[PDB]
Amino acid sequence: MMYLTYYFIEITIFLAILCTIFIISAKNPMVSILYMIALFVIAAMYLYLIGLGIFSLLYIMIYIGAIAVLFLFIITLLDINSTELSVKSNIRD
Amino acid sequence: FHPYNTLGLATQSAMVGLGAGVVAAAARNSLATGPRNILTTFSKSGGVVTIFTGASIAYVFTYCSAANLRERKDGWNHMWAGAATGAVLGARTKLVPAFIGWTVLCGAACGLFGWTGARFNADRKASLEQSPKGFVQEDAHQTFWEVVHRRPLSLTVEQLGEGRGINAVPIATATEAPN
Ligand SMILES: CCCCCCCCCCCCCCCCCC(=O)OC[C@H](COP(=O)(O)OCCN)OC(=O)CCCCCCCCCCCCCCCCC
Ligand SMILES: CCCCCCCCCCCCO[C@H]1O[C@H](CO)[C@@H](O[C@H]2O[C@@H](CO)[C@H](O)[C@H](O)[C@@H]2O)[C@H](O)[C@H]1O
Ligand SMILES: CCCCCCCCCCCCO[C@H]1O[C@H](CO)[C@@H](O[C@H]2O[C@@H](CO)[C@H](O)[C@H](O)[C@@H]2O)[C@H](O)[C@H]1O
Repeated sequence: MMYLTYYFIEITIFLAILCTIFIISAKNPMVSILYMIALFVIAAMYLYLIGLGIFSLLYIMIYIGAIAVLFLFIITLLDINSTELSVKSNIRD
Repeated sequence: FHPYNTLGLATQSAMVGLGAGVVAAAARNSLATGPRNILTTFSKSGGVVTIFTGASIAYVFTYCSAANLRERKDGWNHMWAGAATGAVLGARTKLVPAFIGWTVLCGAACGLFGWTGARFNADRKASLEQSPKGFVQEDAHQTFWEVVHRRPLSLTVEQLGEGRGINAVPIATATEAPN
């Protein structure tokens, strides 16, 4: 039972890599913003893990509560065309 | 001096130039305009890999060779290395006078770079600020940045050589009647 919660920092690192890849990869930028929100949740988790839950809640109420809201606010109101992630366009990188 | 290991340094040279050419080819592939893929990094690169590798091998090989032939460490070795590197960069243009000009001019440029110390930086213990300066005090040997009111005549005669006016004894005292 003791070490069931040992690798909860490594899991957050893994999930952060995943959410960044999904940000880069998502077709609609609304989905990229949602994955940025998930990355903020993961960071807030990690901050609770290392003993800074005050910063976790500050992040939840500032980043997710205002900045992500404003991102959604602008993409709901502005035409932001997008090229989908492609192999004929991005494989050169 | 201490001899240079030519082939080892030149092998390191070639690997470094190869890595740099790969990095430049990737940068060109990503910065370019037309349709491109992971195929074109070596197909459409303008000889960047060969530029880097040839320049690196030529410079280091020629530098260490001239240092081992001349048995010295000085800026003329950088002159020769620049001559060789310019010859490589000028053989690309398939013309004789451009090749000669590239060789001669980059030889002169890298030789100036070596003449000045072979460094874009400073030595910082040979600079004027950190070195003993001003007038030298009591018969001491004048260093590079020091100043002297009156110099030794043996030193003059050795540095310059006898003849053409400059003699180990003044003329008037040397021709003074022993009276
Ligand atoms: C992979 C294995 C690795 C192995 C380990 C060892 C590897 C060593 C790697 C060394 C670094 C190599 C980097 C190569 C340069 C970057 C690639 C490049 O192309 O730079 C120029 C870049 C694009 O240029 P491009 O799009 O191709 O079009 C050119 C048309 N004019 O456009 C740019 O503006 C980017 C410029 C980057 C420049 C960096 C700073 C260079 C400093 C210049 C030195 C000048 C000093 C000489 C002074 C002499 C004075 C006369
Ligand atoms: C575009 C036209 C170009 C023409 C102009 C040419 C001017 C170039 C400056 C030439 C003078 C440079 O002066 C040069 O002198 C001394 C020798 O006297 C060199 O000698 C010094 O070299 C360095 C590098 O090893 C070390 O400190 C070494 O111990 C030595 O003391 C210096 O590296 C350099 O400073
Ligand atoms: C176009 C003209 C203007 C060119 C611009 C550059 C001007 C300045 C000339 C470069 C000065 C180089 O000077 C540098 O090299 C001389 C040797 O020659 C060194 O002088 C030192 O040489 C060592 C030998 O290595 C001896 O012990 C010597 O007694 C002295 O201490 C100093 O480390 C430094 O003073």
